[PDB]
Amino acid sequence: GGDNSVFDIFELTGAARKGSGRRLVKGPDPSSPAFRIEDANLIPPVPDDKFQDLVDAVRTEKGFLLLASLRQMKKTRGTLLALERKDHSGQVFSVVSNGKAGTLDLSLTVQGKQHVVSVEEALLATGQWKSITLFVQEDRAQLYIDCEKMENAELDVPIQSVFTRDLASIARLRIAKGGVNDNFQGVLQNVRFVFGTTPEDILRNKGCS
Repeated sequence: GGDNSVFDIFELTGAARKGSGRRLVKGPDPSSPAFRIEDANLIPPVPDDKFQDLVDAVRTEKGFLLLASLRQMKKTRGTLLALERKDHSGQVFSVVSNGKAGTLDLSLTVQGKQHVVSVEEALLATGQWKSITLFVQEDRAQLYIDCEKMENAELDVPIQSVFTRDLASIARLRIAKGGVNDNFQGVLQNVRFVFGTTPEDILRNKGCS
């Protein structure tokens, strides 16, 4: 894309610098840190200014590409990221690797109503490294798992419905944290939003990292 088109969430949080809530370990990418989650509550939020730039990119594109590498404990339901209200009253968006259901769940809360959909046949919690590419556009979600599998789902509302002009003033982006007892268990690496590019381009670059 153009200006501010790649957002690496762990870099933005400063998690690599701050010794709290994780252990730095190896991952598929030999050139970047990987994060074994210990206490997700202690991993800093994305700063407000950075988050508002992300929000504006999503609202502009009417969607996003989200890349992540994960090594998740079997049969666990683990939040990849969530947008949490600063008043502690709940989340407005999350992406959960649901190892209890074998799905990737996408939740949006708009106008007081929670809407959740499962991308089915997306068993990501295997105790082994997996790479995903999630492409959300309008009310459509398409998930590519490693370089072998595509699974799709339809959202009840367009993705941009949640991503408002002043969202950063009322909510924060948290990594690996969400729900009740749904913090991520395992390791994450290279959790990145990418704009102005297609899954086709990512997968040929072998973003099946």
